[PDB]
Amino acid sequence: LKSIQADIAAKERAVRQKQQQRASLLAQLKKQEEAISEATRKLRETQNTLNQLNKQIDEMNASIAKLEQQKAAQERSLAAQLDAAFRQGEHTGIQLILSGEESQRGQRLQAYFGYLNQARQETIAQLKQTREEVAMQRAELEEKQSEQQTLLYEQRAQQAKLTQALNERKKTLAGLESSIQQGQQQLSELRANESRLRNSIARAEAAAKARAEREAREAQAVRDRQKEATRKGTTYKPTESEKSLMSRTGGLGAPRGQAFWPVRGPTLHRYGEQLQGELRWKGMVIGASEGTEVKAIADGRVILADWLQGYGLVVVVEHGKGDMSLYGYNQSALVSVGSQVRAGQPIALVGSSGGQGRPSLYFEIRRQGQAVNPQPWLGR
Amino acid sequence: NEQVRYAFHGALQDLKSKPFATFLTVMVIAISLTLPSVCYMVYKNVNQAATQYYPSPQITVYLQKTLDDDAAAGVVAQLQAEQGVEKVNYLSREDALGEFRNWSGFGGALDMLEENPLPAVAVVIPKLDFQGTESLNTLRDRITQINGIDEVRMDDSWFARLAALTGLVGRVSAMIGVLMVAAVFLVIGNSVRLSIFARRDSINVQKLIGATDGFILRPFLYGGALLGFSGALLSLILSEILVLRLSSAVAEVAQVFGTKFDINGLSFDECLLLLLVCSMIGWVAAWLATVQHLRHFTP
Amino acid sequence: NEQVRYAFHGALQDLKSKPFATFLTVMVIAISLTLPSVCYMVYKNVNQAATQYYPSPQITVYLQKTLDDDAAAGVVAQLQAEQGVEKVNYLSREDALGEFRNWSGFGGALDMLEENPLPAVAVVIPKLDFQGTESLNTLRDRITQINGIDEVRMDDSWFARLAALTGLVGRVSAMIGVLMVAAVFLVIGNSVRLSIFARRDSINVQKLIGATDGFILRPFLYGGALLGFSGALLSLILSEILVLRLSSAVAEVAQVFGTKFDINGLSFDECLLLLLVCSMIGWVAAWLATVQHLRHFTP
Amino acid sequence: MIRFEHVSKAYLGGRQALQGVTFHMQPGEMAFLTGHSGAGKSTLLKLICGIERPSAGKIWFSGHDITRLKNREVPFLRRQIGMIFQDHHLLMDRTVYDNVAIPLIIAGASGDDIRRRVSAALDKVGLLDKAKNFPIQLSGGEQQRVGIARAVVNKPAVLLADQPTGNLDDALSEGILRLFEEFNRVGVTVLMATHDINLISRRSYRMLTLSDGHLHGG
Amino acid sequence: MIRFEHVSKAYLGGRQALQGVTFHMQPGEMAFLTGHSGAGKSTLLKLICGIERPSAGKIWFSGHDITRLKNREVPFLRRQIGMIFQDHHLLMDRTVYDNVAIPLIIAGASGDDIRRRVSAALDKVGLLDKAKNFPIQLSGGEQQRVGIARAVVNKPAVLLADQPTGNLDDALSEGILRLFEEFNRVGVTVLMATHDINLISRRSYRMLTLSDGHLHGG
Ligand SMILES: Nc1ncnc2c1ncn2[C@@H]1O[C@H](COP(=O)(O)OP(=O)(O)OP(=O)(O)O)[C@@H](O)[C@H]1O
Ligand SMILES: Nc1ncnc2c1ncn2[C@@H]1O[C@H](COP(=O)(O)OP(=O)(O)OP(=O)(O)O)[C@@H](O)[C@H]1O
Repeated sequence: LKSIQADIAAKERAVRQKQQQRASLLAQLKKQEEAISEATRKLRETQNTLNQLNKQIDEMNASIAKLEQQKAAQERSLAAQLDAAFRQGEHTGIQLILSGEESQRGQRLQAYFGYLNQARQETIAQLKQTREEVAMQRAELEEKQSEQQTLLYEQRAQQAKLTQALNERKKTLAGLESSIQQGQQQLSELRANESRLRNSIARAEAAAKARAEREAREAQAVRDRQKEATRKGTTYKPTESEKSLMSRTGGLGAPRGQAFWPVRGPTLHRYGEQLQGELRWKGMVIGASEGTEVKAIADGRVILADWLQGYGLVVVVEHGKGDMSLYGYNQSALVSVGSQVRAGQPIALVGSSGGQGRPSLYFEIRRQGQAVNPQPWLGR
Repeated sequence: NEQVRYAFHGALQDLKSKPFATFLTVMVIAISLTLPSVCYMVYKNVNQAATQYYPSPQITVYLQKTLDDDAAAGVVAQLQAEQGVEKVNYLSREDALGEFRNWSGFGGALDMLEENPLPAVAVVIPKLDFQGTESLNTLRDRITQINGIDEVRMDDSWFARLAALTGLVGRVSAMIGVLMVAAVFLVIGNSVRLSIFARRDSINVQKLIGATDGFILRPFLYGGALLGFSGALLSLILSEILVLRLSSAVAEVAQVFGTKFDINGLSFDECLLLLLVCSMIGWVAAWLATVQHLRHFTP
Repeated sequence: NEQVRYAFHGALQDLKSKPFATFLTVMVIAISLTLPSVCYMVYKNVNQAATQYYPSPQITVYLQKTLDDDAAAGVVAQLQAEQGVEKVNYLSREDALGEFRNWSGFGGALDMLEENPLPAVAVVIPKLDFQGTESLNTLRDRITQINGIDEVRMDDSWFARLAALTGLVGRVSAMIGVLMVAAVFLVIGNSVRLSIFARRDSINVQKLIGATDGFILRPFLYGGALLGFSGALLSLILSEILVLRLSSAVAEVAQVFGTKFDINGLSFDECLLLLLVCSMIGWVAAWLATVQHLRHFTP
Repeated sequence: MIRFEHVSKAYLGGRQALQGVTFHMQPGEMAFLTGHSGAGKSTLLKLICGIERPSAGKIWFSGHDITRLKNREVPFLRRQIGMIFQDHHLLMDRTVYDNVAIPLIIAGASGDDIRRRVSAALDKVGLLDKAKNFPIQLSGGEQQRVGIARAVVNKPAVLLADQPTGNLDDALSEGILRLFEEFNRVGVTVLMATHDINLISRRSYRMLTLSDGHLHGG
Repeated sequence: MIRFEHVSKAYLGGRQALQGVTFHMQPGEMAFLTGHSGAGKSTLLKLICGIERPSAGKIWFSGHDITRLKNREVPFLRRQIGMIFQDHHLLMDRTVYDNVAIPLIIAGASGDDIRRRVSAALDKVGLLDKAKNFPIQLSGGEQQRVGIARAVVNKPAVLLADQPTGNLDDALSEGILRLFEEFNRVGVTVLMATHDINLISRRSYRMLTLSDGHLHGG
């Protein structure tokens, strides 16, 4: 009686806990991708500071050359110009000259004595200016190096904190990777997990959605004005600001591969083929090693860059007209909820976040909310 | 005209009568007279003779960095050859580079101080055009108004150093010459006066026998001109022994100091003048003394 | 005792007998004597000025980086204090740092150009044996290229030019001076001899009774000193009046072209020497001239 | 041709040598001027000759007044007379031929004529032997005779002798007086001042005595 | 004291003034010396004085041979002698007081004695009034007597007179001879050369005659 119930409970105890831990800590892995996004922004700032420090070292070497060679050799020269009174020169020459002065008066007026002293004074003014400029350039290089070093220290502290957080989140991600799921469970719980991930994606899309429609309307208005100018016997050329506003997110257009390549790498799966069960494949998947990026198929606004189960901190950069090739398992975040990213420009550097084993750029060609074939979407 | 011959014979006999008295009088006249004729070598030779230009302001405008080989003629076409200027001393660029190195200014900084910016320029010789004081002065800045030449080190030179010779020297030597050319007159006149005073007795004797005022005079005049003439001739025999001897010393210092000053001697055009002047001095002294001692014996 | 007074009275009597002749003789002597005095004045003043200007240069061997305190001690033990050297002018390091700063060259570059590499100047005035340029010649290079200091700031032969000028203002002025003293010698001698010849008619004193040669001589010796002495007395007055005239103009020119190096006169000793020498020469000439007559008036 | 009209001569100092002398001598006339020592004889001869100037009175020589004579016309008065001085006034640096010949040279004669006339005049006194000697190499009487030869060599118009026979013995004194008389026989007026009493006692000539500057002799 | 032994003198030039003169004159012995002109009288007096040197023979003065006298001893011999020349040889630029007084100055005598003795000697010859006049302001006779006064002032031992009377009248000549006699009466040896006859005829003294340098009297 009760023995059967106890045995059934013992056999079916931990499956739900394992699945819940897997899903929740895959979301936590996507959160770790967001933390790595902060760390990577700090690392890009540190790389900019390191380039600035290298430029400051080059400027310090140029200052070495100019001012320190001035000091050593050209101040041997300067103190020799002064030695023309101090060391083997002049000694306050006031002795009367003899008949037929071969220079020796023009000398002390402006020649190897007088113009020597005149050019010495000119070069002393030049060297005082050079020393003031050396001090100014040393101050400038020190300010650049202090900006670089303060940025490096702040970024190092932030990166250490983010590294501790990412270690904790990586333990969580292993706890996620512990478990697996079943088939009808796949259908149901995968509908739920995709609902949650797309709910985050749609929060980001509602934050950053108006841009595409506004740009499409602006492009339509520009085209209408250009057409009407011909009807009025003129030509309506939009200004630079007007052209920039109109062509920001004018739409994805026909898929022909005319946009920047999101990432270079091999492709494994094909759009419309058998990906998982009888469900049609959402799009072509770039199967390769982890770290390969992904972005929009055309210029537009980023519809999503945030933690999402399965797709990681997916950079779902919408190319316009509903086409959002998400950066699956993205480990970064550049265009957050409210910002925009175009084709090639990744709102997030893809990786192995969100539970995905490696970078699989499942670029879903979403046409009217439905999957489309991406095979002819590569022309250049 | 036997009176002239008789008077000359008497004067010659009177001179020959005392060979030691005559010789010691010619000796002092010649020595007292060679000083004007040997100190005239100095002011004729050397000084005046070797007149080597003077501290003239050949100094000129200082050209800027725009000066070049072509600009040198352009400055000449404006000031260095079109305005007042005689010669060209444009030592621009490398010209006043090695010369500046070998002068009192030591080199070696040029290899260290990039390139020497020797302020360009070009010493000029203001010809008549600008030669004149005012011709320069005002138009000196007008000369500056030519091509480029950022500055204009044009100067003056000479200064007071050209006064401690036109002043101190210009009076002392003239004073010394005046002293000597008074001493020669004084010594000749004194010698002749004493010679007449020695033989005043014959003047008295032949005056109180009749005679005339002019007969008594001739043997004394001809014996006073012959004393100046013979004492000046020996000064020309001297004053060439000394000058030729001094030629050795001047020749030695020629190479040691520089330009070789050339010494020379007295010319005929001045030798004849000296002989004539001494003869006239002796003659007039004899006339004065005899006329003074001829109104004494007239009671 | 009384003979001295009688002889002096006779000398004064025959001096004042003919005022014009004695005045003319004195004027000739004074005029012939005021020339060498002026020449000696100008020579002495020029010599004093030249000595005050520059006796010797301070050009030495320029020290390399090897110079230090110990190296300066070694340079003293070698050349700067043991070889030809009068004083020590080792201005090594900071000694020639402020001095260079306050020299003609502007300072202040030390605060900017790290440290000023001032040389170790080791100036020393060589002794008289090494003072000579000919003595210096190779030894000067040898002294410079001995040890320690590397370079050598050689002299410009200004001392040699001064030496040549002094040799000229020597030889030439020496010949002028000997000529002038011979001139005054002969002037005094001839004047005394001619006066004695005029007053020779005193064979009577020698013939009359035993007026020994000593008795005859004394009126003529004392009358010869009185002639030379009065010539020297008038020269001193005449010489000093002349230089006062050529002093205000001369002194002003010196101030403009340097410092007002005026002209001085004679010390008391120089005047006494001149008077004594002139009196002595007159005495000797009177003795010679009279003894000439005392022999041809004898049997 | 000699006239003294109240002549007086006082030298500078206060010694009145001559006082109120008046007399007359005709052309061609001999006379002796006698007096004591210091009387005024050489002063009178000096006044006649032209050496001294009177303080008062008039002297007429050859009819022309000479009491005030210009310094230009004196040499033409002193040329007409032959004067024999007392110092012998010789040129001691010339020969005796030159001493005797100098009047002819002054007057401007020829050369051979000078030689002949000097030889004649030197023979007349006995000194032709000594014509090449200087006057230092002669005795006192010989120098006196050189002066006398000089005086007569030019044929004068007046002879003025001042003790011309001192330093000469009696034979020579008589010879010199005979020479003077033979010159006076031609028409030469002689005036000879003498201290000899024997010489004048043996002849009959006018005799002007002079006693302390007072003639009272003629 | 004077003595000549075969003394001869030929002047340089070829003129034998004297030949073979020999004589003796004792202390205090007056004598006259006579002859024609050019005989050789002043030459004899010059040999005695020391002015000339004999070419032969010997001369003795006071017993000392003076024929070869030195030049440092002639002064004392000439001091022992009072001589009056024919030229008077007197300084022309000193007062006659100085001329008369110079022998006393040479001798070395005091001042009061000089004034007293010069006054006495000037008065003896009659010139005391002219003690201040220069010799140019005197006549021939007055200059002669200045010479005589200078000679007789120093009280000599031999007095050598060389025609001391020419230029003096007869009364003055007698006065001068009487002065020489008053000097000789003391013991002074007088030798008087003269060729006037009225003086040496009225007095009986030894007379030495010369004729062309040969003593015809002795
Ligand atoms: N130059 C003279 N100056 C002044 N008085 C003089 C001059 N010459 C002579 N006496 C004086 O004038 C007077 C006359 O002198 P003067 O020469 O005429 O005499 P004297 O007759 O020639 O004499 P003696 O017969 O002695 O030769 C005398 O008192 C004399 O001293
Ligand atoms: N200095 C002399 N040189 C040469 N011969 C001379 C010199 N003095 C005199 N005689 C000559 O010597 C001779 C004698 O001359 P001295 O004077 O002795 O004669 P004196 O008898 O005095 O003459 P006087 O009676 O005329 O005065 C003469 O022939 C004379 O010319």
